[PDB]
Amino acid sequence: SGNYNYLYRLFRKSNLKPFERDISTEIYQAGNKPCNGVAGFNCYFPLRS
Amino acid sequence: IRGWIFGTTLDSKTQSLLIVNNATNVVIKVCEFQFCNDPFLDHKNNKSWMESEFRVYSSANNCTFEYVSQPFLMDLEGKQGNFKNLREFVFKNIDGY
Repeated sequence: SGNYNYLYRLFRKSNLKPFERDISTEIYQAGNKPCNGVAGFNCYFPLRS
Repeated sequence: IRGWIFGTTLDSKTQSLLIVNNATNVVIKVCEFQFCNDPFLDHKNNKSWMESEFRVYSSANNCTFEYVSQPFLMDLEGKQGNFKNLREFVFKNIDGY
């Protein structure tokens, strides 16, 4: 069933600079009713695998 | 002066750079630190001997290596007044370095 350590940041607001990592999670929305909840719809959660 | 804080949010979420300078040493360190602590400092002229200081860091985390080496600050003897040294620093970032 996989080792599940395939965490990729999916999308974020800023395109990364060279040799730069982000140890962070996000509640990226693209903008409508600014939301920080864990719900998938319109409060999309990055770091899939 | 003692050290400079570099970071994006000044929290322990990311690795934030700190500098700590001893009287005969310097410590340059990047790691995750949430909030620097300031020791008790209300003393002007009664305590001529300066001690009971340092211990300003925060809780440890996944830390990189430090750069303990000889300090860069040099002091000349102030003779006949108006004899002090101006220190200049430049910090920048090209390709992460």
